[PDB]
Amino acid sequence: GPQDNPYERGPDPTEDSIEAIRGPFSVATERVSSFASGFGGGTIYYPRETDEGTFGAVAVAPGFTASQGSMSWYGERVASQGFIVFTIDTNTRLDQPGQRGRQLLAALDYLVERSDRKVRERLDPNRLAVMGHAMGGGGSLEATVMRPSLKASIPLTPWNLDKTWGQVQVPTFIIGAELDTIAPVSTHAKPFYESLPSSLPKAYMELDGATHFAPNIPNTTIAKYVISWLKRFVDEDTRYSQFLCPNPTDRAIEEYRSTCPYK
Ligand SMILES: CCOC(=O)CCC(=O)O
Ligand SMILES: [Zn+2]
Ligand SMILES: [Zn+2]
Ligand SMILES: [Zn+2]
Ligand SMILES: [Zn+2]
Repeated sequence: GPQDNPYERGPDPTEDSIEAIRGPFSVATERVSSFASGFGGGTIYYPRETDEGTFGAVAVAPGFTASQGSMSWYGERVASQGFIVFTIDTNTRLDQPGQRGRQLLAALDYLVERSDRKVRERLDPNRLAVMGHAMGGGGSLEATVMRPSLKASIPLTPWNLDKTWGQVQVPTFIIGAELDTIAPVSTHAKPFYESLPSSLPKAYMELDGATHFAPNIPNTTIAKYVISWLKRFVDEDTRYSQFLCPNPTDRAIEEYRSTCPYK
């Protein structure tokens, strides 16, 4: 309840509520032409309802390789659970994970500093997160080392040649795709997960039979645990602990690793 946590939003969850295509909040959008010079723009998704309090925010980065598939589906799916979601446009000029990390941070800076007042009136600037696909997932990792005050990080089929992440202090949930040949889990996702501190709240979820572009298509297994991770760490909402610990065992999941329980 709200008494023990002022950041709780929405009714008490179930497996069904985390799997829902839309949560309890209706969602509005705001296009942004540019959030920083050189970095391009994106789309902000925000809950319309203000009567439960302000919300944390997640910036969402795409990958590098050409694909008309996108990150847009995360926008309303996640925002409708009570979050501000800023999907960042593709940018072929940013060809390194560190650049995508800086892009993620610039997007968050914009949200906090000078986004439309409708968004800022709904925003808790102290509770921010990053998520990204592929090189953008590498960027999520990079962003957390650059900004350890972030509340959560979700690298989706992440790609990064830097394999060492022992300095990450932000709760990190890595999603891998079994059949990924672009960011293979054996040399990307798994070494990232294993290098994160043993005392970090962390998880690794691998999707059975999934290709590299699985995160670009609506996927309930991804969504339900992304939602649960953001709830648990951006909102400190322990009502969502039930879905994260003990480890998920959904049929769609190849393997799950975690540092449960999350104190
Ligand atoms: C979507 C795949 O593209 C990436 O973001 C990672 C792999 C690459 O940089 O070629
Ligand atoms: Zn409570
Ligand atoms: Zn490193
Ligand atoms: Zn499998
Ligand atoms: Zn369950």
